Amino acid sequence: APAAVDWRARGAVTAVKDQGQCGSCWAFSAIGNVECQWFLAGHPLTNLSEQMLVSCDKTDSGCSGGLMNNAFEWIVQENNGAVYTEDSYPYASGEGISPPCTTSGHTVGATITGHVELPQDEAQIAAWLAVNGPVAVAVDASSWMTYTGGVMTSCVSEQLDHGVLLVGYNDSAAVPYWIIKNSWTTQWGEEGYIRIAKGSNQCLVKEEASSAVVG
Ligand SMILES: *CC(=O)[C@H](C)NC(=O)[C@H](CCCNC(N)N)NC(=O)OCc1ccccc1
Repeated sequence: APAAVDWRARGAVTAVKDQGQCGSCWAFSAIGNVECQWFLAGHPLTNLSEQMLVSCDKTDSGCSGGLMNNAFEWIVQENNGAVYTEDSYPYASGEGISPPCTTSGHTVGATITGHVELPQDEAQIAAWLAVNGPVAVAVDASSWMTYTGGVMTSCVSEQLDHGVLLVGYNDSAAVPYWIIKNSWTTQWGEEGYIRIAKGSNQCLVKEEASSAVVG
């Protein structure tokens, strides 16, 4: 809070998951952010369900993509603020199809009351993150299929196409960076994670930053 913050070292982040063939990155970003926010509201870290959004959120488009802000407003406005546990509504997409929504046989693992959209400014996004926790962001991920590790320092920044989770930053590094949780298993990047240079809107990281609010 300045200097460096890694929310992984504060027990606030669940393991890296796998979206597979589904275009559900939006749901991973939105849920990942909720999981962290719920913990930080003084609740035990619980794995929550992306499948609930992919199959039940009809404000977005399942395996064809969607937006984290729409998912946040669907939870509040349509699902009474409920977020089911991953355990009671396990990921069933992956082959690239979303089975139909089942409205019962699930347990509420978390509830949100709304969401805030953060300024398009990295210094301000970092200020909020430092105190309030992980933020969901949209990024141009064009370069990311060849990311093997290290802090990227140069990234194609032409079109926002992927949703991810910002879990920290370190401005004490030789090149300050952001640390991002991705959803392409642990086999990609630094054990599922990516580090990009902070301060130059790499991969357009400041353009659509938002977060769920609990309580
Ligand atoms: C990461 C993915 O899995 C896929 C296939 N794409 C999406 O989820 C993108 C991510 C966000 C990209 N661009 C932004 N400006 N945020 N979503 C997408 O393009 O969603 C579109 C959409 C819009 C309105 C209603 C339904 C769907």
